[PDB]
Amino acid sequence: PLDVALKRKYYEEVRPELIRRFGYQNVWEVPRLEKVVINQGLGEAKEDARILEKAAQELALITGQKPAVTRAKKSISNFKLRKGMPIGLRVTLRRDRMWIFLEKLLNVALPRIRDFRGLNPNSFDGRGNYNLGLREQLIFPEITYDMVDALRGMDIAVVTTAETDEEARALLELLGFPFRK
Amino acid sequence: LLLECTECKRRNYATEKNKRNTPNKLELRKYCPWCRKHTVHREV
Amino acid sequence: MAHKKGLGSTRNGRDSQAKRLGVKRYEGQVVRAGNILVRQRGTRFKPGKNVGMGRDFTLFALVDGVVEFQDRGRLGRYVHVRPLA
Amino acid sequence: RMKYRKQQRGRLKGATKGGDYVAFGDYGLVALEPAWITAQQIEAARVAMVRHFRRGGKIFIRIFPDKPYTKKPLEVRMGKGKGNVEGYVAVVKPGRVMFEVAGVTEEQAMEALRIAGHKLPIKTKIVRRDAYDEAQ
RNA sequence: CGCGGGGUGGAGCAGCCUGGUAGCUCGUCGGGCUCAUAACCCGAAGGUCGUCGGUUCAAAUCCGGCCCCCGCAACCA
RNA sequence: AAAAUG
RNA sequence: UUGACUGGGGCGGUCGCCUCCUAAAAGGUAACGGAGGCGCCCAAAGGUCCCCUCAGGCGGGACGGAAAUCCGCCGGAGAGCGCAAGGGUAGAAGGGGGCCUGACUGCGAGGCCUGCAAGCCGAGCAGGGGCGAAAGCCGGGCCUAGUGAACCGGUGGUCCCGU
RNA sequence: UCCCCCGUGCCCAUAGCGGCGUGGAACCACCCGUUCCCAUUCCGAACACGGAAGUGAAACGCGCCAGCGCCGAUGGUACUGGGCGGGCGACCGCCUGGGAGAGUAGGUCGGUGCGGGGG
Repeated sequence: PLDVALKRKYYEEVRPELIRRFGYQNVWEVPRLEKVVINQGLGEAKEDARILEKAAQELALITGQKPAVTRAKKSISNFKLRKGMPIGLRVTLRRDRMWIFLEKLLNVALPRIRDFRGLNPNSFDGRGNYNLGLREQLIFPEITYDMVDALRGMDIAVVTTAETDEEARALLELLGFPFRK
Repeated sequence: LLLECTECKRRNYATEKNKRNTPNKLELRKYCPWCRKHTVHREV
Repeated sequence: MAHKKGLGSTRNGRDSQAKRLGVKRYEGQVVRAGNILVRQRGTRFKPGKNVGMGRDFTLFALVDGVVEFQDRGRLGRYVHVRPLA
Repeated sequence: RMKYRKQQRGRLKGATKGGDYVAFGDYGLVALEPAWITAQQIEAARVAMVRHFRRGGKIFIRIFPDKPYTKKPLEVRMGKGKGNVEGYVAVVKPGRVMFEVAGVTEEQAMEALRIAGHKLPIKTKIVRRDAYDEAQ
């Protein structure tokens, strides 16, 4: 709860193999890691007393921070909800809180993800940093089955201080990021 | 609406203008009277 | 007679009255305080040394003196009053 | 086919734009007098152009109508004309190169344009090339 | 030339100035009754709302552009 | 004292 | 008593105000010339202090259009600025937040415009206030339309007059 | 005096974009932490405070490059105060002063006051 393996390992284990594998010089020219943004979209805040500040904190538990209720930037008549208010929850884990969450992700969630075979090595596709979305919200150790009253996963982004997806891809293949080659 | 503010317990007017249906009623706010300096001035 | 049958789809007779704008006091003109210097649409001329503008962007002198104009490109065009002796 | 229109007659001064140069094609048709050329005219020329040498080469019509020509219904006065009615036109100042041909013999080309000129309500002149350019 | 009324499932009429819900009768379709047809009975379907776009979160509905449809005026010499 | 045709 | 304009009159259209153009590079400028708005709206859409910066385009991302919400670059303004157009504007007039009510009272140098009478801007002084540590800013709203002399009355108020 | 750097103003793109190497002693930044001040519709990311271990990789500073951007003559015309001819007209032309816009040659990856810290 201050320092965790993933974090730990990253240093006394990942850095090296990387320094070598690729071949750097300044520890800062390295493939640091610094931001994870688990964000939800939900679907609405429409009729029938739709509070949905429920999955709000449901999300908090799975993470640590409180998400920010997101609001509409435009208005679309096509599918209801327009102009303002509405919802689109988001949260930003940095340092500590971040490391851990990932570590919890990469050792319990994904596993267990419905079926699972790996991850999409094309999701970076090149542009530094990654991305991915989970369908179920109950694929987390903290939350329960007798808890969730309705499925609603989301998507999480992650940021690399490196550029080439090559690098980025290595850094995560090392951090334990599985890959459906 | 053509509103004006009657300093409670005296005279004077400010001659404002509210928007009724558009959240109104109970208009009143610190204004400066002629009979010495400030009070609040109600509606009416 | 040999009459016709003309009519008017005229739906254009209209216009607002002129509001006469522009530099009212060009550079070099000695002016007293208050003399509005420029009547402008927007901020066509930014206020400079000893010059203030009000609600309608009308720029006017703040002291007694000569009017001086100035270009500042990316910054804009300014107008001000330089006092004297 | 656009924008807000039914515009002012306006006039044609010196032909400061009456005198370009064969841009594509090989030979050409430059205008000598200023005027408004009704689309009706352009086509009526172009057509006869192609039609002169059935299954021939390419025709380039650099001029292009866009000016709305209005006109009253046969009455008196009361607001601008119904306008258009007949249509649009292009403005040609003495010197502009209206049409230009290519991919054909001069005997065929030259004689082709000559006809066009009869269609246009102006006086024309025919040109070759090798002139202006931006080379060194 | 000008006014003003109107284009909505197959036919004939609502709904539009008071923007979000397309209503009625007839007929089309399925099932009954009858020896059978009608009639009668039960149950369904079916509409780019004339078109080319504009304003709006949203247009049968509000604003302009023509295309056919209908009426009223077009007088003094 | 009684609810069309083939 | 049953208006005027009017390429004769009638019929038709129009009648005040705002914005482009016509308008000929100061203003101003006609025509039954071209083309659109207004007869309202905000108790926050107003003060001030403190923060933030758009629209798009390109990838990457559970449901997910072709822009719902996220992440990453590029993007000086093409967004925004309540409603027409124009000018202005991110070195903010735009987006958000905290306290507020100067959408004050007495005044008003000096000008703009102008036949009149109207309309418009306005520093500064006084009083008693707001926001800011402060310098300071504050007499409504990015700005121009949203309006109507007098007479006759109506409601209040008050030093006045009252045969 | 002439270098280097931290604040700042001015000229307001010839200082821009994008490339290419360099700079850490100083400065500057990034960094080290979140106990206190104060912080983010959730994040000390940004604001902020306390520290200085490590770094010049980011960012900034300083140089070189012309591919993009920006600038840009001279000539020569268009147009034109004023004056003036020809032709029936449509239009054409001269005299006398002014004189672009495009395009060419070419220029440019800055210039410059003020105050500081260091050799």
